[PDB]
Amino acid sequence: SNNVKPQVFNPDNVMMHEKKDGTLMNEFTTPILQEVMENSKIMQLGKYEPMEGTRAFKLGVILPVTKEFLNYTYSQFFEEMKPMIAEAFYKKFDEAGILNQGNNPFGKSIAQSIEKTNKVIKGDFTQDNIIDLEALLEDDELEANAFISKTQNRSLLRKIVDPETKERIYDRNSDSLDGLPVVNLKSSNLKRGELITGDFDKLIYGIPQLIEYKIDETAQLSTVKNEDGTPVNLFEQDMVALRATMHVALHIADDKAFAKLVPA
Amino acid sequence: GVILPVTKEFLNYTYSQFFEEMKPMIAEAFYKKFDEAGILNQGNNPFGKSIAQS
Amino acid sequence: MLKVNEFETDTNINYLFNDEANVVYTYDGTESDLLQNVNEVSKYIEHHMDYQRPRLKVLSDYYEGKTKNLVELTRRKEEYMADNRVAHDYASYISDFINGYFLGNPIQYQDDDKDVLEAIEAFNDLNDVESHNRSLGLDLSIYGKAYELMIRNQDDETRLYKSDAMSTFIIYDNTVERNSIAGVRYLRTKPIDKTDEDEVFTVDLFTSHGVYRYLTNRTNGLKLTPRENSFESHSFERMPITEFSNNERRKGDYEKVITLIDLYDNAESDTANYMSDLNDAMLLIKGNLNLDPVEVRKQKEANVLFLEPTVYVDAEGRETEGSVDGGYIYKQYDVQGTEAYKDRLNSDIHMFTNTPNMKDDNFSGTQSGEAMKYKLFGLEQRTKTKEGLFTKGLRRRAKLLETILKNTRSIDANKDFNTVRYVYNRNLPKSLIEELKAYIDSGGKISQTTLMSLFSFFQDPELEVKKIEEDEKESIK
Amino acid sequence: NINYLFNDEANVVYTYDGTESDLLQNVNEVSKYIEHHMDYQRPRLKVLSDYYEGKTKNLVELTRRKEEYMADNRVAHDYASYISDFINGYFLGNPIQYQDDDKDVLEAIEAFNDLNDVESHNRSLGLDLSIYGKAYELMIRNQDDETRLYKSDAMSTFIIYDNTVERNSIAGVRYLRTKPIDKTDEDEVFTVDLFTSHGVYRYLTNRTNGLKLTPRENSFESHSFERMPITEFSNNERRKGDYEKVITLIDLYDNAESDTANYMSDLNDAMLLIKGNLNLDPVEVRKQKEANVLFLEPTVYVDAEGRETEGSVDGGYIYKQYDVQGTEAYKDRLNSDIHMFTNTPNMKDDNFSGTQSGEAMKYKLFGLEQRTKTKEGLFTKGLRRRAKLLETILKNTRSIDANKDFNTVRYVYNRNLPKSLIEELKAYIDSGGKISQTTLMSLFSFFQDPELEVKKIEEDEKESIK
Amino acid sequence: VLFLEPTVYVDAEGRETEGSVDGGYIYKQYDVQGTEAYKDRLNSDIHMFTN
Repeated sequence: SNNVKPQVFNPDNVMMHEKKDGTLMNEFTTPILQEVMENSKIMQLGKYEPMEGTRAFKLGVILPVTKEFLNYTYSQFFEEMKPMIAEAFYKKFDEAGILNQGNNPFGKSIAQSIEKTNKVIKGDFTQDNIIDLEALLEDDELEANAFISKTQNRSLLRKIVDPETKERIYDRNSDSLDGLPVVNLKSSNLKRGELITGDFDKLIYGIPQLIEYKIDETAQLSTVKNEDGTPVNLFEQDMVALRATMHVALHIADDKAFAKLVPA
Repeated sequence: GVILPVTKEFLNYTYSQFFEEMKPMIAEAFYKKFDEAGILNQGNNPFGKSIAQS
Repeated sequence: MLKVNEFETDTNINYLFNDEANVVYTYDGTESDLLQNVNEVSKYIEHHMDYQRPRLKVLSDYYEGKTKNLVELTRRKEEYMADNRVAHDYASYISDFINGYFLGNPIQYQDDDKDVLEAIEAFNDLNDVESHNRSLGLDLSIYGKAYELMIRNQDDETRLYKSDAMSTFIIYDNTVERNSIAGVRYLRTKPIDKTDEDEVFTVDLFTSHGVYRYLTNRTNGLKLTPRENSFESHSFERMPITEFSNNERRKGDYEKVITLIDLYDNAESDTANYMSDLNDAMLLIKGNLNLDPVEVRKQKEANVLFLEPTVYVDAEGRETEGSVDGGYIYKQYDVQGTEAYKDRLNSDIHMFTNTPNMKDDNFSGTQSGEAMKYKLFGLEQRTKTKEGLFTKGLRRRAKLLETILKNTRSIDANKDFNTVRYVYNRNLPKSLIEELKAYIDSGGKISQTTLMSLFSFFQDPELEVKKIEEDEKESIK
Repeated sequence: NINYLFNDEANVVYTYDGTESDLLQNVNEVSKYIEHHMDYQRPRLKVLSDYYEGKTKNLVELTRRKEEYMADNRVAHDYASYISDFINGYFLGNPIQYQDDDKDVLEAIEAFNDLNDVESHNRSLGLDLSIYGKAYELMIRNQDDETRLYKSDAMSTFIIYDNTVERNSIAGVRYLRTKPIDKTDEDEVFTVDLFTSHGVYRYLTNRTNGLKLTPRENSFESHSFERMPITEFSNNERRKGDYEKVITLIDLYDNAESDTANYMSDLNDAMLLIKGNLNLDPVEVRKQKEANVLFLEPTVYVDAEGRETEGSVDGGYIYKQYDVQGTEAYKDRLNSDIHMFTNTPNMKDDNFSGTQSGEAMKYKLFGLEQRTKTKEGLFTKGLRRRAKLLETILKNTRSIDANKDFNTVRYVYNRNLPKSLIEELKAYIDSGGKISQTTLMSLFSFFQDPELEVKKIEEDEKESIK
Repeated sequence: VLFLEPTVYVDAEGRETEGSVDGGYIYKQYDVQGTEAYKDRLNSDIHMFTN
């Protein structure tokens, strides 16, 4: 529109060419990847299950962009944002399935399995506590397959050495503990001193609908209010939006297959 | 006219052909609406014309 | 009205140069890996509909002359003036010329083995291969690529049919060798009576061992459902569809000048608006005067125009005259600049397509062959590459034909078809008198009946021989 | 453009000081070269390719365009393609012929060429040479046990050479962004193949982890050659493309033409200007197209002391105009210079003599021939290596005697000039040439049956005996 | 049609007079003769001194 102050949106999720202070991102240099992509950990550890139809639940998001931004500031925005959305979905799914966090829709999670079976070790990281953690699984004829850890505790793992072989139990190059691979979770909910392990083949997942993307220049975003409170009309307000959706399903076949180590 | 709304989950996991199966039922409902308007002057006949009215 | 509910109340560049058009579909798995996971084919079909089919449709519309200027009524005016929208058909002129030059003259075949040569010639005659090749040449020029499908018919014959570029595509092996894995045809079925929503796309998937048939629709997400009697075996040993390319990039021959065609359409329709909407000339009459609108009708037939100026009388008795004036005025436009601009557009369209610029051309001597062969030098350079890619495709056609002949044991398994030599001739104009003189000089020979058959003044080329024998006989006496 | 085509880091020749073993043990260095290629050389090549496809700067630089109510009228002229196709066809439009003193070697070469359709392959290499300035070919012993030759794209292939003055090729690399056609990944994962003198090593990488090469499953695969299989061809010593040096002029011409198209779209061609204090009925103005007389009656002003005076009416057509002389002379200069610096015939300023195409062409293309002769030297230098590889694989498979030598082959080049079969027949049969009747007939297309005619002549020649 | 209606100025003593309206196209131009003769001379000399 002829508005010389930029449009304030509520919530402020719309991408804009002009900042609130009047700065204009003309000739704007494309951002660069300061971090690597975080793959889904339950899609890495767990067992895939061929599934037809839906239990499943639907993930989704919408990204609105001001077409000024899409023309002058960053033309390829939607092509470079697609994988970042996929990462957001993987993180939401991992956080729901593992930690029972983020308003998970399933009634199932590893955190709930552990809280039910009380398979928790109070203690600092020591070779004896690692062996006890593993024995909590082998007690029930199940053998540990991998470890889940907050990367910030490698400082603790390097301090553990086998007093028989007199060598590090943790291979800091392989990132494997006692010969088992350790995967790192970037989420803020798993605390520094916490470690999880289990036979992840007992954790089953399915994906009835792979991540689908649709770009639209016409819809109305009921959820995004103009400053006056009217809903955003993409066509009249010269705006564009990307919709992404996915269906994921999670199942835990045996909830005693998981154990957790936590600080005393 | 008429509009049928469908949830895309329904259109993927329940009834892949649903819109294909409705098209003859719509044509039937349209033809009946027309007949009852023109012949019997029923169903909010838009025309100021009909057999029953003549 | 909010455009979101204009559904409820009833009421170029971005296609041609999209980076997702002209992609080559590659797949990492084997044929088996794809065929067990047919959903992948659904992903490819959807990408083809959403990205490639629009480009091909635009290039087709330009061949048909449905240029942007005719359909873009969105910003036009018609409150009282005429529309004067225009289309110039350069696309058809270009493509027909360039294809006729390449394939207007039939491809000849040579081989060292007459058994193979006659099996080839038999298949060519059965399928009318000359016309078929011409229509591949035409799709090569319009779209940049063309497909041909070979099938063993129900009457037990090897038939060859062109497959439409807007509804056919092929999926290749991921390796540098790029074998084709599978090929897809998908037709929108439609009735004539309904304006149906559902295209109910019938999809046929070709593989190295057989054809699979399916039904789909767009709105369920192209979920492939096998059709009744889905599978049908074929006796070839490789995927029957073959693809040909116009060049390394599969670019069409006028795809790169469509913006210039648009500019020429716009300029000409602008001049046509200027002509339609302004008055050519008018008689301007100025000054305070009495004109009777009944008298103005004499304007076409009066000889003298008399303008008597109003006399203004001052309160103190002074007298003064108003300023009358009269003369013709006529509309004018910058002919120099607009004609020089339109000539530049025309010249550039012909330059970038190596097509002879008929407006700026003249001919000398009498040898039409050489003046053509010189002026078409730029066109020959491209056509020679096109000829290489075309032969590369014909070799696959022959590979398929030999395979079906061997599996039917209509020819010995000992034969090899890769020895065939494809000989190409351009459609340049020729001069039979000069060629006869050049062939009979230098030791050529011709039979009387053939020589007579070359000259059309002989009303009965054979009866003439008997009639000559009569003369040659009575000459003995 | 400029910042990518003329960057000092682009177009450089990679060198390595250590041996092949020194590299292969320290594979990370290959990672550094890959990164450098991506950050500097690839952009240049991508720009050259986009110009060959006609996606010139003017089409994609929408950043400073306007479209609030006027049309966009952006334009691209495709000079790059016209130039490259012309030059390449002139160089390799006519197949390279082969001569040798030993028929065993000659037929082994001809067998390999026919199997690989080398005619088309060579033409495609010539085209890559014209657009990118450099080209690569890969030779591999196939699974079906055949020697195959495939072109390798310039945007994904490079060679690391020995540091000595001889610059032997130490190792070649190929890398591709593998993707399905559905999802996308921020880990731009590249599959990387590293070719040594003894085998191919396969790895996986992504940009985000910093191109850490991780061996793929079944990483190594031996090959039976004895030197690195990839060969590089060069357009000239500098490896510069044909239109690379005139891209700036192509841009200037695009801009000039889109400027004129804006002037055409946005200004009204002509209008009837009417001045002075007057009453115009907007309903009556619509008769403007069909009225014959225009009558302007001026307003009369009355002074308080009784004076009277008339307003100044006026009327006449006005029409837009532009400097046709200066703009056409400028655009003609740009067009002329683009053709001059690329030795391509300037079709707009061209005249033809008599009828003999070939000699007039050899005059006008004299400048182009000088460059092509250098290209021909570098091309033969490449084909000799192709032959060296082929002889090595043939000997290791014992498909030919170890006694043979392939360096004796003579490569004969012909230009694609237009030729005149009637003049050549007359020149060959004069001066003592001989031709078999069937061949002579095969040259003239008025014979509908070139062989049946011989029988029909035998019949006539027989009855002439009686 | 472009219609320009001039402002009428009223004097305090009642006189009336009209403002001067005007309209027309203007176009840019440069010394084509002199610049093309100059660039042609440069080109000719570059070729002459290099035969």
